[PDB]
Amino acid sequence: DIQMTQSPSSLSASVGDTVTITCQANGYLNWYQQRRGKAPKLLIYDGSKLERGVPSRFSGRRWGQEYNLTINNLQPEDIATYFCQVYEFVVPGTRLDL
Amino acid sequence: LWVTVYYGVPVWKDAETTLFCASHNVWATHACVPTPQEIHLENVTEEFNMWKNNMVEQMHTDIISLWDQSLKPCVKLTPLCVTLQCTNVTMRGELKNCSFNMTTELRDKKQKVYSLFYRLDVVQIKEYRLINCNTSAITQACPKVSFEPIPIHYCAPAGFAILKCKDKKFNGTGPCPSVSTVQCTHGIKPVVSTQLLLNGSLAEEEVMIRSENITNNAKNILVQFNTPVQINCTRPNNNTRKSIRIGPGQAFYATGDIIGDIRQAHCNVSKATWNETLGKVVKQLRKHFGNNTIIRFANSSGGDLEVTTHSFNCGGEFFYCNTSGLFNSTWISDSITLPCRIKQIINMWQRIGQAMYAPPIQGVIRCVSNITGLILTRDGGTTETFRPGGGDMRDNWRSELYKYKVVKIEPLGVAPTRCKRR
Amino acid sequence: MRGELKNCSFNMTTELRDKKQKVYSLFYRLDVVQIKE
Amino acid sequence: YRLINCNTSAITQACPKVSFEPIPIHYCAPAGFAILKCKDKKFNGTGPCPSV
Amino acid sequence: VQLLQSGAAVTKPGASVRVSCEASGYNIRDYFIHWWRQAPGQGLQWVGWINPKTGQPNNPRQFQGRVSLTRHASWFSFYMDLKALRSDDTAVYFCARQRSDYWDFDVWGSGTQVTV
Amino acid sequence: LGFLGAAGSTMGAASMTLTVQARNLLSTVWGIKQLQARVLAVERYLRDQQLLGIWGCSGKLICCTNVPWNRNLSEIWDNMTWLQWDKEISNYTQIIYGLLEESQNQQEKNEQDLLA
Amino acid sequence: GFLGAAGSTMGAASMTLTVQARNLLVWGIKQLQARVLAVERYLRDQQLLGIWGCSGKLICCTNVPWNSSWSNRNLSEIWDNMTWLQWDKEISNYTQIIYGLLEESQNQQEKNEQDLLA
Amino acid sequence: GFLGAAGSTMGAASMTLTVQARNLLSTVWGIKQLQARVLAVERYLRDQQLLGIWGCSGKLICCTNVPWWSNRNLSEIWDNMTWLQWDKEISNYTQIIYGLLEESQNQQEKNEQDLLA
Ligand SMILES: *[C@@H]1O[C@H](CO)[C@@H](O[C@@H]2O[C@H](CO)[C@@H](O)[C@H](O)[C@H]2NC(C)=O)[C@H](O)[C@H]1NC(C)=O
Ligand SMILES: *[C@@H]1O[C@H](CO)[C@@H](O[C@@H]2O[C@H](CO)[C@@H](O)[C@H](O)[C@H]2NC(C)=O)[C@H](O)[C@H]1NC(C)=O
Ligand SMILES: *[C@@H]1O[C@H](CO)[C@@H](O[C@@H]2O[C@H](CO)[C@@H](O)[C@H](O)[C@H]2NC(C)=O)[C@H](O)[C@H]1NC(C)=O
Ligand SMILES: *[C@@H]1O[C@H](CO)[C@@H](O[C@@H]2O[C@H](CO)[C@@H](O)[C@H](O)[C@H]2NC(C)=O)[C@H](O)[C@H]1NC(C)=O
Ligand SMILES: *[C@@H]1O[C@H](CO)[C@@H](O[C@@H]2O[C@H](CO)[C@@H](O)[C@H](O)[C@H]2NC(C)=O)[C@H](O)[C@H]1NC(C)=O
Ligand SMILES: *[C@@H]1O[C@H](CO)[C@@H](O)[C@H](O)[C@H]1NC(C)=O
Ligand SMILES: *[C@@H]1O[C@H](CO)[C@@H](O)[C@H](O)[C@H]1NC(C)=O
Ligand SMILES: *[C@@H]1O[C@H](CO)[C@@H](O)[C@H](O)[C@H]1NC(C)=O
Ligand SMILES: *[C@@H]1O[C@H](CO)[C@@H](O)[C@H](O)[C@H]1NC(C)=O
Ligand SMILES: *[C@@H]1O[C@H](CO)[C@@H](O)[C@H](O)[C@H]1NC(C)=O
Ligand SMILES: *[C@@H]1O[C@H](CO)[C@@H](O)[C@H](O)[C@H]1NC(C)=O
Ligand SMILES: *[C@@H]1O[C@H](CO)[C@@H](O)[C@H](O)[C@H]1NC(C)=O
Ligand SMILES: *[C@@H]1O[C@H](CO)[C@@H](O)[C@H](O)[C@H]1NC(C)=O
Ligand SMILES: *[C@@H]1O[C@H](CO)[C@@H](O)[C@H](O)[C@H]1NC(C)=O
Repeated sequence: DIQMTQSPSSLSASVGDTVTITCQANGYLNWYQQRRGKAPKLLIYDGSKLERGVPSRFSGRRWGQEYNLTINNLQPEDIATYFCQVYEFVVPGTRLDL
Repeated sequence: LWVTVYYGVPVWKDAETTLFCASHNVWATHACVPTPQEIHLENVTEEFNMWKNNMVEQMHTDIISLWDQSLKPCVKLTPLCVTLQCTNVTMRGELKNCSFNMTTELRDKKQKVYSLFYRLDVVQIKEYRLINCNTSAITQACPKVSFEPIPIHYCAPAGFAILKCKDKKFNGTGPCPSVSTVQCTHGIKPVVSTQLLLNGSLAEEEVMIRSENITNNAKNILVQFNTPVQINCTRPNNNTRKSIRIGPGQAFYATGDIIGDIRQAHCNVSKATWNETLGKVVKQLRKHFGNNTIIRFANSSGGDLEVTTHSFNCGGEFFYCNTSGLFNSTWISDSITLPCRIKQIINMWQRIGQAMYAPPIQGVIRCVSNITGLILTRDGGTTETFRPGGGDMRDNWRSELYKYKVVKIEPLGVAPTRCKRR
Repeated sequence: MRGELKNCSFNMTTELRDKKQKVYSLFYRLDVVQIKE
Repeated sequence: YRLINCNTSAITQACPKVSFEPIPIHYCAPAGFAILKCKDKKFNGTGPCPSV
Repeated sequence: VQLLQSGAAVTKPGASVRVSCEASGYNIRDYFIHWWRQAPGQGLQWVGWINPKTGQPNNPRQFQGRVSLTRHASWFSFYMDLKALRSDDTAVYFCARQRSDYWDFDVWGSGTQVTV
Repeated sequence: LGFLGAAGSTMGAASMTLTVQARNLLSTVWGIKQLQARVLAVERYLRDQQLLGIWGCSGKLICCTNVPWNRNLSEIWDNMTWLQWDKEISNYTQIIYGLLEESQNQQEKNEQDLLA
Repeated sequence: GFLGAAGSTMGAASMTLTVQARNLLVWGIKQLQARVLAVERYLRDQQLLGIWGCSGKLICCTNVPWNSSWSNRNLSEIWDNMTWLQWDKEISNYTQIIYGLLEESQNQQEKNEQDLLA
Repeated sequence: GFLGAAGSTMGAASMTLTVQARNLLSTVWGIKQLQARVLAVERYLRDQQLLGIWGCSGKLICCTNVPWWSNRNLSEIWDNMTWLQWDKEISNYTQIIYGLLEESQNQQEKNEQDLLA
């Protein structure tokens, strides 16, 4: 079927630093960002492509089964929950800290 | 060395063009050129993709155009949008007997007529009205034209070729070791069906399962049988037709009283043959999933009256048969009678603006046909449940046009050779 | 610019031939001609 | 009374702006074809024409 | 391309609730619509899709027999039903608009927060 | 043995059946759809014949030219087919056509005119 | 003029080929259909003429031997006495195999010979 | 490019015949394009047949037998005059030549070869 794993559960990153989170999954993978109390928004729709209107700092790279989400120049409003999804299945996301 | 030019070379490329017809009816026949030779190309392998084939969209729009063209010179039933007075006929409550005022050939006079209407064709506002009186305009189908399918061959223009795959174990995609060349396809009878494919083409080797990408549960699964499953459909009622003059040279055909008793229409299928075809289907489907998994079956979840029931046309009359008894089983590792309903106001091709009226047919209606495939939807979320689904008619044509593809012929080439021009 | 718009009511047909409805609309003074009717 | 054909057909007017007077019309053939003519004065309906 | 969702509602166990969800922005017949529900402090959970053209629903084994999806065209409002509720069915529901074979959702509703 | 019957055969064996391919090139709903095909086939045939005529090869299935060129002929004519040849050499065909149009034909016309 | 030498013999009708050669090229569809049909017929005839190695020539000689099985008459009589229409019916049966012989024997082998010896 | 040698002399405008030669072939809007396509095909075919009957098949420059109205010298004609001025000047004398080549000159030559072989 679909086997899926989210290793970076909790992360503590500073402002302006670059961090990556690893999602392992089978099939097309999507990266979503959901602020607390708000509906999720589409960041990366195929795992390596970017969405219109999203900041250029967000990007992704796929190496084998592994997928990585990379960002640079973290903003105060850039700390929120981020999760990877494949078809119907989704795993709870990773919450960063200031 | 010196370059040279050859004008005849076997070379082809992928391109899309207009395909013409070779062979009254709703699909205009005898307007097609009367119609062979088939060439086997050896030591050639080519890739076929039936899920992006262009020959399906063209035939879909051609059949839609033929339907619209054939419904043009027929009678318009605009004076029939009127408040009916319906009463019960004494399959209880299915039929109604409705009387209403209608115009006559004189502009300043009226008449009072009556007709027998099915329950599925009327809604309430004792006063009834037709279903389409608020969304669509209804036109009557001319009795001269016949709805019976007739085979149609699709042929490519000059300079163009049609390549077909002769591989027995071929799935939806991938290279085909055995290729061949024709310029006209086989007869493809246009049949409309939502859950079970009728009067189709069988598979020589075995049951075959094809989907665009089986991991996605939003894609339908097409099953092709290797042996037919005979089905017998009948409407026991004996009907009588009437004529009503609704204007200068305009007639509306209404139903008279039923002669004899009133009985339900139905269809019969064999139990043992279906219980073996289901086993073969379960095995070929278990190929893809784990061997420990168990395969369920269930009837449709919901939707329209066209996708919840197997809908078809039986000799000019429209049937909506309930197939809940066929798809109720679980597989781990006498005959079946299917009740049916009949409707006369027909809105098809998934349009919400143009209706059609089918005139009643007098006599007893009988059809004997084969079942040569299924269209399923697997539920997503160690057991898998597969429920019948349809409603989109492009799958019906993909079931037939998976072998063929159309290619441009490019005959110019510049090869090296050891000679010079004097 | 008083008199350049007029509220006009009339009888219109319905989905059913038996009965009709009474409707209204705002027209301009250039699109109506006397026959206040 | 009533019109003769209100039970069989519908009437369309003959549209006075047009005229019914016949005027000569030729019938000419495409390229690659020809029209043969028979100039026999005493010519029967069918048969050879010695003056084509 | 905006999806409007109805307000929140509170109900007792063993009742029925309706959550209307309307699309006015685009050509609606060409795209599926999915429903997702999330519990507080947990990831999303798939509930199923509905085909606008034919109305064919799809639901997982857990939800089948309890939830029915329906659409009502106009000359497009999508609904949802829950026949039998329970203590653990308190969640938030989102409408999503599938637009490609990648199952990528680019439009979401405001959401309805239902308590039991 | 027939139309496109040497598709898999080697170029040397395929060059002997030029005529069978060359012969089949020329020859309400489905009333205009046939006319479109009828015009299109004639247009394509005329375009190919014009291209042959410009190069001085009119009415010749096996022409010789005056444009000079690895890829030894022994491996090309004995071990490959026309399709792989096309896939390999389709990149340079535009420059070869451009050279053939004027490098060797209009010149030949000039020398022939000035000779007499 | 057009078809003027229809009654004349084969010898005297061979000097007037150009007259027929240069005349081969509702109310809105009946003109378009004719205009496309003439082009199609002309292109088909010219293609068959060209693929025998006779393109561009009204009178071309061919190296296909002629046996007496198809027909046998004296050369003095054929070109002096009888008409083209009379000859059309006599040899109409065997035209297809003659065309088939002209297809490959006339030009194709000679084309390969010219390719090798150039 | 196309028609670029218009102002140039007939001497320098006769070296670019090919670039002009290529561009001969190249529901309201669905009927105004089919007419154009058929008209272009017909005109090209008529010109090709006219070339072919005279003995010029697939040749942009020919030489033919008939003798040669004009009194200008060859250097004068090919030195300063352009093609369009020549066409406008001699539009009257074309019809005499057109029938002269196809009727006799080629038709004779098509026979002696048959007589010779
Ligand atoms: C079908 O879905 C699968 C899984 O969702 C897709 O997976 C691809 O499988 C191929 C097989 O070799 C891999 O090369 C790709 O890298 C996979 N894609 C990803 C994103 O991992 C597949 O693309 C889908 N389509 C088809 C035609 O199989
Ligand atoms: C599929 O089969 C089920 C069998 O349970 C049908 O469910 C019944 O439908 C009837 C029809 O009104 C109801 O009266 C029953 O209460 C239903 N039973 C249950 C347990 O819900 C269902 O209708 C069938 N679906 C279709 C499309 O035919
Ligand atoms: C599928 O094929 C069967 C078999 O030909 C069709 O049944 C025929 O229907 C016509 C029209 O009523 C009758 O005249 C024939 O006698 C029938 N055949 C037989 C063998 O009795 C049927 O109409 C086809 N289409 C379907 C079932 O949709
Ligand atoms: C389609 O057929 C099924 C099977 O007969 C119908 O389900 C039955 O409906 C009757 C009517 O109340 C019940 O008495 C049976 O108990 C149902 N069967 C089962 C297994 O529960 C179904 O209703 C039919 N579809 C429609 C629309 O009526
Ligand atoms: C335009 O005129 C119409 C006709 O009088 C007005 O509509 C009526 O208003 C009265 C007053 O409430 C109602 O009792 C009627 O039922 C209305 N009739 C219809 C057909 O709507 C309308 O209010 C006027 N509008 C303006 C802007 O003056
Ligand atoms: C239908 O109703 C009309 C009017 O009451 C009546 O004349 C007619 O006999 C009825 N038909 C049947 C079959 O009951
Ligand atoms: C038909 O017209 C009559 C007279 O207007 C009316 O009484 C009757 O209700 C109408 N409808 C019927 C007879 O169904
Ligand atoms: C049904 O299948 C049988 C067996 O293959 C065949 O003889 C018969 O002609 C088929 N009927 C139709 C309508 O195709
Ligand atoms: C269908 O089967 C039932 C029971 O076996 C039988 O009574 C009925 O006559 C059959 N109908 C047809 C059309 O075969
Ligand atoms: C269907 O009808 C045919 C012909 O009467 C009969 O041979 C066959 O047994 C029938 N099948 C069923 C399932 O009733
Ligand atoms: C509106 O109509 C009334 C009707 O008599 C008229 O008296 C009045 O002057 C009009 N208002 C204008 C013209 O502004
Ligand atoms: C509309 O119809 C009613 C009666 O049916 C009539 O009295 C009135 O004059 C008509 N015109 C209107 C309301 O403008
Ligand atoms: C037409 O009437 C039916 C029955 O009252 C209703 O279900 C349907 O929604 C109506 N159509 C529209 C476009 O409102
Ligand atoms: C235009 O005429 C001048 C004067 O002789 C000449 O130098 C120039 O080359 C001409 N231009 C073209 C494009 O022929």
